[PDB]
Amino acid sequence: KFNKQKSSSRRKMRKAHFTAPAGLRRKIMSSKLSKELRLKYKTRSLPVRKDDEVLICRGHNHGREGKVVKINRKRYKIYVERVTREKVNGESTFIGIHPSNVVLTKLKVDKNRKKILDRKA
Amino acid sequence: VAHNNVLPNVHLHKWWQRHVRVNFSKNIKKKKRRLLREKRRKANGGTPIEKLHPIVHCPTQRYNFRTRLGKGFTFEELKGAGLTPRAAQTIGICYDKRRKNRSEESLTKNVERLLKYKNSLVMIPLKKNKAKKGIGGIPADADKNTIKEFRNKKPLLSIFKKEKNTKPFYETIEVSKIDKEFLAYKTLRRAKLAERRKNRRQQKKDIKFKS
Amino acid sequence: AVKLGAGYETSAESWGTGRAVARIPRVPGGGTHRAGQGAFGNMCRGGGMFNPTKIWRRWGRKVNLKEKRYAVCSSIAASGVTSLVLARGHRISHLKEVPLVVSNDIESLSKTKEAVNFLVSLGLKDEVNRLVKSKKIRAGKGKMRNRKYKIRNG
Amino acid sequence: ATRFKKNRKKRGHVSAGHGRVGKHRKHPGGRGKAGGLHHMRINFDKYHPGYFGKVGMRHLNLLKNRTYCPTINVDKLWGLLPEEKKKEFSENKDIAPVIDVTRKGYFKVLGNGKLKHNQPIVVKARYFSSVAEKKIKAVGGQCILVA
RNA sequence: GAUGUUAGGAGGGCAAAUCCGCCGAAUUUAAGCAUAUAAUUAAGCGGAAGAAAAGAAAAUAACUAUGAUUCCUUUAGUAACGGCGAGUGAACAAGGACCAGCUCAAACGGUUAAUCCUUCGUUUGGUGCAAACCUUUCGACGGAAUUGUCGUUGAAUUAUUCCAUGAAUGCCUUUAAUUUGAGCAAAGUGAGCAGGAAUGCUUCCCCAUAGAGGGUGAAAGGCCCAUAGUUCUUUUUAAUUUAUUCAUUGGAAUUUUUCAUGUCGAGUCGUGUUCUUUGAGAUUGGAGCACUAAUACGUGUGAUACAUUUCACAUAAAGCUAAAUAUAUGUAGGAGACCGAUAGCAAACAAGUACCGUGAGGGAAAGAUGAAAUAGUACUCAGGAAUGAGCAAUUAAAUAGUACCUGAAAUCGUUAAGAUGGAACGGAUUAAGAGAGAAAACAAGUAAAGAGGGGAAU
RNA sequence: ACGGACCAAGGAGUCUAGCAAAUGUGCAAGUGUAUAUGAUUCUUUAAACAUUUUACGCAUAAUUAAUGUAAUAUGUCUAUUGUAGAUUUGUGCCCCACUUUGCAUACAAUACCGGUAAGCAA
RNA sequence: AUUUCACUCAUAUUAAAUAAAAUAACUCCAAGUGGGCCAUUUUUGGUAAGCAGAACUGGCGAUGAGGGAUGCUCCUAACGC
RNA sequence: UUACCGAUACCAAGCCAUAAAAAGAAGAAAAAAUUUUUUUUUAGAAUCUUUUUAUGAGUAGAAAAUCGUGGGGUUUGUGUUGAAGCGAAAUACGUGAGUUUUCGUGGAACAUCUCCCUAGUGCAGAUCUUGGUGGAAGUAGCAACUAUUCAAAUGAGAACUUUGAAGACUGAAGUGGAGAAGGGUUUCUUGUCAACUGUGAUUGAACAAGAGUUAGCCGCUCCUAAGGGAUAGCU
RNA sequence: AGCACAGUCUUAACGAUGGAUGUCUUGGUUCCUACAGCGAUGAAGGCCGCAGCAAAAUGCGAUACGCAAUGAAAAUUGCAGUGACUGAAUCAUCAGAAUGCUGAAUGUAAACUACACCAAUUCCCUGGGAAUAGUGGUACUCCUACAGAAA
Repeated sequence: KFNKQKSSSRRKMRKAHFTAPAGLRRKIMSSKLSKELRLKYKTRSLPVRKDDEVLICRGHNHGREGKVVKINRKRYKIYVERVTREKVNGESTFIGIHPSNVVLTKLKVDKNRKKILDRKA
Repeated sequence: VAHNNVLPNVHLHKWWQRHVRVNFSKNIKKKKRRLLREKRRKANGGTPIEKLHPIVHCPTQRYNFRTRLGKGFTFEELKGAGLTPRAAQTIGICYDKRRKNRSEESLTKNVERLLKYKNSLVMIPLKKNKAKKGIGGIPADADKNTIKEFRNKKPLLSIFKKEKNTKPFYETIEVSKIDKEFLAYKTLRRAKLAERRKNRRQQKKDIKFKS
Repeated sequence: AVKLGAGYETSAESWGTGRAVARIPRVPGGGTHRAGQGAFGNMCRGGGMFNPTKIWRRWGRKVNLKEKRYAVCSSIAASGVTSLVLARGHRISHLKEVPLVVSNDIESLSKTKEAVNFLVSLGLKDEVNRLVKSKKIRAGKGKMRNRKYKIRNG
Repeated sequence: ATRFKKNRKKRGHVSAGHGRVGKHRKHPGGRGKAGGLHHMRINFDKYHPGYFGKVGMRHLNLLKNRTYCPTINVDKLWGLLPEEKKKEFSENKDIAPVIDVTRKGYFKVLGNGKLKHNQPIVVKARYFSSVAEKKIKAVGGQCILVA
């Protein structure tokens, strides 16, 4: 707003969002975390990863929950374990869910994540 | 052409499209050159960015009465103020070696202007707490406590600004003191008629003086 | 303004008597179906507008300073009439007196929660209600030109 | 402003108000002041009589500052000073106002108008008209020459 | 002088919007056209920068005078130029932006070329992991230079200050500004309705120093990025820890006595002539040719040629210089009462692409399924296959099926009704048919029963 | 006589400079704050606001090639003279004739300014 | 000749008649036009012409309606529904 | 001599507009039922209201008042319970540009007439520009190069693919072998038919996947020619 | 099971052709702001190459759709295969390394992958084994030094 250095142009921001490199896309991957999680980790939002556990709260399956299995930053979608959809050909696929429609419930830790939690701390 | 109009003389018979410019960036650059001088005044460190200029009379008979800011004080003005031109350029005094003081009034209007400006100098030390006496007719310098108590006061800019001139257009006279016998129009006509021969006499004065 | 020579960046070929076609300039050459098409012209496809817009249009106006201060004084005076401010669109049926003056402690506080609280307690709950729901997307091509919303004036 | 233009009100009138037989051609009589003395001659002689020819000497380089000389008439002399002081100046017969019109920007004092009878006034001006001096000194005044 | 497969270096070409030189038109206007105008322009040739060029008076003025250049306002469409026709057209003063001034050319070092460059070694310390870089100076060697570099801008003589150090000792703390990169950053995913899906509608709450924008299955301040606001980091630049001594080593600058009243740009100025240029007119500047100066008491301007002469101003024929100024180029940001795929750049796309011309060159057309193809059509039947159909299938939807948003008109097909003797349509007036239609084209109220909606009653 | 096979979309008195007339607006012998400047204005802000006690333009005076000259004229704050003429005053609050006042304007007459003639001209 | 005072020459139908005579007068700005043609009467040149050139008025142009079968100009008559 | 017919002209009346005029800055009327209810109205906008009279062609041309479009401020609205747009329509309004509604389709935005601001603002034409589509019309036409026939195979399908038989042609200056320029993979094998191969097509110089060009002796490379470029100079 | 003549024209409903209209817009345009050149240390431009499957565009240069380093930070995925359970997968930054043939092009040439001359060159370990027909230099003009010859 008051920062004239950065633009508020519709086309500029849309181009930035739709041609963002994956490093910036992983930050748009961010989603809210539940109330208990927010109390514990003192923050409000975090990006997602292939072994987080999430609860979707918008869309045709706004009640389901589960461990997300894969995220792809090109389509801006995440996929949770048991929201599979049957295709016309007759074999199962995954329903893409926007990260903004879900709330985190749990997080996974690894050799990578044992310092992502430290930086987010 | 037709009807009762002024005969046109528009000078647009060349490729005038290339020579059109519109000043959209008027107030933008006004702001920019405001900020430039604000930055300059912040950077020089409390020394005013203006320079002192002489009060000078405008030439020709159209602007005879007016005065303005001239370029530079003359050598004899600076010397009567007790400054060499070289030592005056360094304390915000403009100098030009082209003007000559053609009048006592011209001299003794700028001399006390120079002295009034000189009555406001406050020098600074140079060598890390080694304040000294100076050189060249510039006033002296002060010490640590003075530099801690002087630099944070209000600067004076009216003296840099062109001297306000109050001229009494309106005035009165005793009626008994008027010269009722004068003939101004006759005096003017006589002067115009007699201009030629007085020029002749001046020429002959010069020829005689060349002896 | 449009580009200076927009639509005129080609070759003027108007071989137009005996060809059984209109005398409009044609694009020369072949191989393209651009070749032989009507060249620059007010009527031709990709030909250039009739009077190309120029940046030296009289964009601004010089208004008399005295007229400007007359207008400002007049608007100030008009703001002091209950009927006029009611007619402009403000919901002021519940506030007490139209030349509304408040104490100087309005400046000393800097939370919009109590700003809105003061506005409501002063009798302008309906005015702020009008303002908050006046917000919506405008119609037309303006909203793809960084002009999305249209909000009422409070 | 385009919606108030006259061409808008003849949008479907074929000739756009320029005639069916005369038509609107481009420069049917020439460009600019082309036809002077030949076919614009009636217009030139009826509206700009002395246009052609030349009269007088040449002043090769002018320097108009040399002859710049604003003028003021005598009847405006008492209008320069404020009303209160003119009020207090008309009572006391022992004093007269000295007005230096050069301060107000006037170089020559002209004689048109009427000065108040038996009201002395002193005028300092660079130049004076004969009638101006006569009017000023007829009411007990004086003209002072300045430069 | 030549010559170096000697040592060390430079130039070449691209790029041009602004900028600097040259060269140089015509279309056009004059209602014809020849001077004039277009235009000191376009094209052509050459040369630089982040700006360039101009610039420190051989300047104005005529005044009580101004004081390098550039640019803005104005002077001013004025003085003036011109088949005095069409047209052309400054300068000074004035108000402002900006504002820094300087050095080569002669004197003296001639009881010491005192100057400059090349090369090769040592070291004064240091920010940097490093790489490299800033500082460092004893030199020595080889040259250049007397056919002139630097010391000197007068010299010497008295009267006060400035500039550096070598060494030793303690010493790199703290505020503002400016600026790069990083994080932090409020409040709902509450009912209910309708939905494929809210961000919609009612309703209950809240945050705002954040109600700019973008994304999210529909219109979101409270879902996400962000936005207010703040917190560190980075370039420097105003204020800010710490100076102490010792010492000669010079240098310089400010002010009294004498000299010496010096020097000051030559095929240059200037003049004649020719051409061009200018508003410059018995010639504004430039150029070619011919002639060819004076020495500051000179010579050059003072807008009409000339002779005699006063006055004023300046000190040509050598050079440098930052600011204000300009930028149809490149790059990077930010915006708009601009255009919305025949528009906007030629190009929203694989666009200067495909394609055409031997070549110089010319130069398009072409965007949209759906929220999701991680839902792009499975299965069956008939067909050689294309395809079609379904009792089968994704979707909210397939008459959204990839020639896919909507899907007009021209033109064509199917069904129905009607008309039809060398045009067809039409105006005006009805009649007969065929479609639709109740908002004036009748029935307010009344009493009963069935479902509700409100207002006044504690 | 020429253009028009049909349909869709596009398609032509506009922009700037300068002048005048008309009308609206502000101020008024003045009027226009030019460039510029300042201000805890600085998404929105390239606009709005403002101008430490003679910048310039136009107007305020004309005329002459031009040295230049320059508008009743000091009898007095009545401010040229007529003929029509709006408004006003009264007498015969509303019809009429007389007086009273005499805007704008029209038609003339007068002075006075600049230039040119003519006479005189130290 | 001018001026000022007196007297007074229908003015209560109007210094003859009539008059949708002030729908007047004047000023400013500006469009289009500046190829015309026809009819009656007159007339020039021509053998004559739907010919060439003029005068008056009215029309066609710019204009339809009823009639002349038909017809830009003839007759009647000019036009809101 | 009568009567009749016969105009957008004449006369009477109504209505529209234009012009002009006369005048104007707050109180109960009626009906239907049965005193009590009900029903309608009960007005006051100065470019306005009421009333009156006269008048109304029109090219070129001028003006006023209106009707629309893109976009901007202001006001205040409609949208998934379906906006814009489009097709057909309407006991709809206007005189008319148009406006407003209905049904269907459409699936995401749209107005503002409260007042004003703005413009790239209104098409039947310009041998107009671009795109699309017609009648002509299943028509002109598919005409040089003497010429084909029988049987079989393949294939969904054979006059123009293959094989065999025949009849013929090119005919010593050849639709024969090698040829340069030009072309650039058209060559070969295999597969194949969406389009092309102006009829068919299973063929093909089309399409797809792979492969194929071997030099001491053949040429270039070397030499010099008509000549070209450059060097030194000189302009 | 039967009935309509045909053609031409008109109207309505539904379709075909076509791509208008509306709504969309990672595009254009204009203005403002700021910085500004590159090249013999080989530029701009042009060719030729580089991916497992790879034509164009984009990116890159024999280290060839990317190496190293730094910040973020674990996938690439159309299949394959490769990756941690952070110098590893991918982004961003980009200073180090590398940067084919040309092109001012500069050894001579040029519709040639032709021809020279001088150091035969380069790699291995810190003086002994190899690659080899295979690397650098050599334009014109000019400047400062230097050189041996000359009248």
